Amino acid sequence: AEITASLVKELRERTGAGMMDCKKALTEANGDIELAIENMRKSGAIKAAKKAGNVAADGVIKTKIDGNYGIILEVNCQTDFVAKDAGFQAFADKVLDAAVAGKITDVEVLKAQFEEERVALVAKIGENINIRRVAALEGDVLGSYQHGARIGVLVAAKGADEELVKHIAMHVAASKPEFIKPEDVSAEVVEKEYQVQLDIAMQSGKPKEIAEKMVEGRMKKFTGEVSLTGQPFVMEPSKTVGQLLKEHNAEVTGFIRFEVGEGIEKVETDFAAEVAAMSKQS
Amino acid sequence: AEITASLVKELRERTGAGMMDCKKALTEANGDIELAIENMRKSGAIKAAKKAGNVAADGVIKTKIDGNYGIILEVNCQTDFVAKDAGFQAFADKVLDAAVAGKITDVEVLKAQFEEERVALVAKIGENINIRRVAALEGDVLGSYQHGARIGVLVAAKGADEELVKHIAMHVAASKPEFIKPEDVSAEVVEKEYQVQLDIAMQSGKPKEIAEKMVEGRMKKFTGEVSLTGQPFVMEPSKTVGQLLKEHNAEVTGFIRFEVGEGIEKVETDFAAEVAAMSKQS
Amino acid sequence: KPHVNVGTIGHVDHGKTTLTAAITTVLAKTYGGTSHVEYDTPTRHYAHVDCPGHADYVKNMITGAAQMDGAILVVAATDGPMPQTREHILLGRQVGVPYIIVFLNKCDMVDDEELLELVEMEVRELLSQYDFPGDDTPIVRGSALKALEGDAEWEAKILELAGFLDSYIPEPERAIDKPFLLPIEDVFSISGRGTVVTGRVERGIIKVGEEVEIVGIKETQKSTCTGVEMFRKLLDEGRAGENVGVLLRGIKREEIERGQVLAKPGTIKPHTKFESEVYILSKDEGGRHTPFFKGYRPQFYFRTTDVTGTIELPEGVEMVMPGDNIKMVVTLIHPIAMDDGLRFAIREGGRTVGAGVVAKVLS
Amino acid sequence: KPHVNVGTIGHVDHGKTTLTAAITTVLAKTYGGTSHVEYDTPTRHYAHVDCPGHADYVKNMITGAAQMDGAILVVAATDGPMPQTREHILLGRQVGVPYIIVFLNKCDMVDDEELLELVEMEVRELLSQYDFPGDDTPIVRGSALKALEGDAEWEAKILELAGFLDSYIPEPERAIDKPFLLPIEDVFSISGRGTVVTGRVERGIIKVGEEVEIVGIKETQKSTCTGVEMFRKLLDEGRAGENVGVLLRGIKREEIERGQVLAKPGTIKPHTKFESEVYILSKDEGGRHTPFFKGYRPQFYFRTTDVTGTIELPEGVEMVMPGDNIKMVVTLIHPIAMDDGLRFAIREGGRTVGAGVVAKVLS
Repeated sequence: AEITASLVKELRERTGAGMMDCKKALTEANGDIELAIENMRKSGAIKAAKKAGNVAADGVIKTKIDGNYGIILEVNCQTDFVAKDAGFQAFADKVLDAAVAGKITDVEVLKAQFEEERVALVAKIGENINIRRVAALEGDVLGSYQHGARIGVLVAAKGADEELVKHIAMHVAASKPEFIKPEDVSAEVVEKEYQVQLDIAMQSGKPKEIAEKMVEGRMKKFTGEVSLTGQPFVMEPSKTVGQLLKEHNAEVTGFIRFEVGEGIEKVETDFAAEVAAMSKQS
Repeated sequence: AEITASLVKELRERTGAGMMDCKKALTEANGDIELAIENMRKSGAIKAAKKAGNVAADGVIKTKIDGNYGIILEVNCQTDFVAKDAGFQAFADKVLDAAVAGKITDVEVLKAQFEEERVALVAKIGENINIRRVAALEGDVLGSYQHGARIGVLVAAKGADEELVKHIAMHVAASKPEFIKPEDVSAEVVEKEYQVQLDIAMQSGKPKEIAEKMVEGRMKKFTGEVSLTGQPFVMEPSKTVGQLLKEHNAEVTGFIRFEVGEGIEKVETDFAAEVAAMSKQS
Repeated sequence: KPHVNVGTIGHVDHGKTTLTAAITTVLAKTYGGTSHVEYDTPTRHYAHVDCPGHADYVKNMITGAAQMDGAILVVAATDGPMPQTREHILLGRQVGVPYIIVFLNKCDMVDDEELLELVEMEVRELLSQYDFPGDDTPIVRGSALKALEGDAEWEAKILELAGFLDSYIPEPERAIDKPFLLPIEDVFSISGRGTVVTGRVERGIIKVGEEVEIVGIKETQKSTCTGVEMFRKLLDEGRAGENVGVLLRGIKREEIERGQVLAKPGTIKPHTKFESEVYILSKDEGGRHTPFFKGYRPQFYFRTTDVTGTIELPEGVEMVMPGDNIKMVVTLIHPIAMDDGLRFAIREGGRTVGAGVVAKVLS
Repeated sequence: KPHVNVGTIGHVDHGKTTLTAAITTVLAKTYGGTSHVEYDTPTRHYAHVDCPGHADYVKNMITGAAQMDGAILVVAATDGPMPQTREHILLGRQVGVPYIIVFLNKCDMVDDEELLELVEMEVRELLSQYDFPGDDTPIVRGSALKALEGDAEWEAKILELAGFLDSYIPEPERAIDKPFLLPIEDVFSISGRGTVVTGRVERGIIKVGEEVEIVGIKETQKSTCTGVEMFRKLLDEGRAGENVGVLLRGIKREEIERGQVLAKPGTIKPHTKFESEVYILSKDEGGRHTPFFKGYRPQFYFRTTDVTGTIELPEGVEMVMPGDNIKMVVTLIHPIAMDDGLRFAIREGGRTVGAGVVAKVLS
């Protein structure tokens, strides 16, 4: 069947695929738009496989609380333009809902469940999209905080109202503690850190006596700085979150903080030199 | 000779020793002021020995430069009122000069040389006074910065003027770097710190591959935080001290920072409780 | 020679860097020959940047490093618009890029003009949806690779684009052409003749005899230019760029202050409230170490002085961290001469902790 | 009963604590009655702090944590003044302590009274050398150990000291006795009567019919109180400590503003330049994380409003770190009612990063 511009347009209208991709698919299907759609469906994976090589450091972090159950999710893409895109947003939200509905905390299953959709989405957008990680937090009182689509955090507490839990979530988003209380830092970590701070003092030419005495002091702070209760409340640095909690007879039982692209080495592109490399041809 | 109030005043206004210490020494010296001065020397060592057990966490940091040789020193006392005392200043300054003059970096030798004088001063000031430490910095161009009597800094540079060196000494005083350049931190400590960070990341629930890539990123700031050239210039945080130096074709060869009381307890007293502890019977 | 700032907006794989290379190579051989690129036509000089990120572009645009006069939407005809093309155009709308020219890339691979027709229809419709003259928008059907391959048939298309940059985008208005305005710095009197306000002429010309208006901080006032003097040389007029000292007529010193502005009567009005696009410096950029909240009351530095202000953060926003882009409705403690597009800095205790741009005057 | 704030200053081993233990003990045994102690005599109530350090005291005074009405210098008769005794008196001078009473401790251990004469003359000359009335200063010859031991002969000396605290240190002026002063917070217009200004009466009493001056920021104005009210009920007068709204005669709404002050005519003046004792908070106290330099221009919060100002640091001083005590000559951008002793907060973008006290008014 002759592939008219309108035929290609019709295929594209219902597939969201590229002008020429639609054209070529019809060439194979010989005008049968139905076969074309199926073929293109099979092609999506190859197109997605090609893009899988591209670094996806952008994206969004999403949080969702349903009772005493909450999920935090990271879905990546290449540019924030797509992170803003309705198609991407819809996919991310759908993954979130499923994650909460089915209590899914294992990314492998979640990835598996959305593989076909992801592939179809990537084929249209032309950017690597990837469900990176997902986690849940349970507690008496659950609160969340989104710092744009960039940072997301879940906070579980006891004897704390919504406003308190929101403030602690904001603090976690800003201060990145990795423990709840100082006493949660293993004696092992403390010892390792002691040695490190010791080697640094020593090389400084400091007398062993003075050096150790100093490090001994600096260590007493260490646990506080890496811990939620030991960190100064961002909204009022004159008190620690620990005091804030005591003033409210509250206790934090858990928290999780995700930030888009953590662990991914985003490259610092130099346009000027990139163009220069292209200017080789003449 | 008869020991009269007039005579005691003569020895006190010549020694600065306690009224009664003068009275007792004159009486036993039988009016001989010079002998009484000698008696007090003997008894003074015993008074200084008595005070020797008190914590002297206050004091001053002194710095003096002489061409390509610089000296930084710490002399302690119990209270700041004494640190601000002319006699104490006179003592610390004399110890400083001698250390520069004779290039004395061994605090034991310095202590030995000023022991008699220290005992005399302690006997008239009534506070534990101690020559705690001393070090020398050598370089092409030497600079110093005293932030009050509290913090003292010496800096060695190459191709840097008095003002730049001074500004760097101001930065060292404030930001406390421990290495000059980020590359100065040994691979042994960078690795040790990597492990500490990795342990904290792992316990945070982070999946291994993510936790490792995150720790990896934190190592770069680790070395930049502990090094002079990697830190943000205090007078202009938008640039590191390395950039400031590059734009001056200057280089830092070394630096030393002393701060009064470093590595000493900082006891803390409770006046009210102490008063109550004394309000026993009648 | 006119200076136009342009930029490329498009899909990562649609050939923006390639086209930009084709632009330099072709313009060079034909006429004589955030990081950016530069090239010239016989009429203008161009500063060309790339817009790889929305927030990224916004940040640069706020910090004074962007201000596009026209944008090139690079859409490869092999695919046509991508879903994110809406976001590419939407950014153009949000920052208010005045003109958009389209470059259909990879046209050499579209085995049918009818297909090139379809792609165009889509592009023009998307542009219209965001209020751009879709049907008046220059759309060049080119190919960056072939042009770069010296294929004179395609190089022609590159110059066609350069032609549109020259025609579609009009010559940016010159400062000398803009009405006279001078940001007042120091105000001193000579006695022998009159009061003098010092400053660099921001725009236009001030000639002796001309009347002016003192806008900002206090109720607007009018006065007459009784002499224009520059450093070590008296002249008859202060022009754009020239750091001068304007002598006025019968206006007492305590009536004119730093922060106020001299301007052609009627050309600029004072305001207290406005909506602004703001960027907060990160710690590494020399800004705040911690985030601020709703009660933040910094100073807004307009041209030559700080004016304290109250901030209205967006609904649902209660924390601004170093490195954030954010919209804020500000209420200054007193008026300051302002127009939309007016840049300002945010300072704390005298130090700059952020930068901003007046998006919409309110009061 | 009248409240008086006293403090002990003296050599570490001279018995400051012992003396204090003795004072509380004897007064209770006799009359039945920042980490301070408190004691009462038949006439007054005392709050007694110790001053172990110079910088600590200055900090605590500045942060309001402690400011003496009288100081008791404790010197043991056995030694007599120490070299650092001048450092003790010098702080007393530096922080404007009004009266210094001396208590010679361990007098029971000195044999010759002519020696006690010597010690007293040394103390008197030291005092005089720093402008304290050495000649009139009460020097009690005691023994805190013996008084504490119930030794009546020495307990009497404790009562003699308390007696000087009662007679030598003037009964502090109660706020209600001082000339009226109300820091304006909100201003309201009404029609039917006039403009109302709200605030908490700092000191004195404002009554209907009494004239008041509107001081600060703008040129002083004078008006008459037409009526006082609290919780919309028209009161008879407004006393110190009460929160009220003062109704004014012939004063327009926009003729008054927050930060201005209401006061008995001719009792307060607006000033722009002054010398101050300032304390900058440390990171752990919620203050700055980094040091500031010569060009720092924060806001000085005076009573109810901020006033930007520039600073002048002592010679040789080029950097101030969080946690530092420092004297500085401030120059406000506009006048604000003040006088020596007036405390204030230093802020950046609305947050307090330090505190200070107006030490000497310059302009």
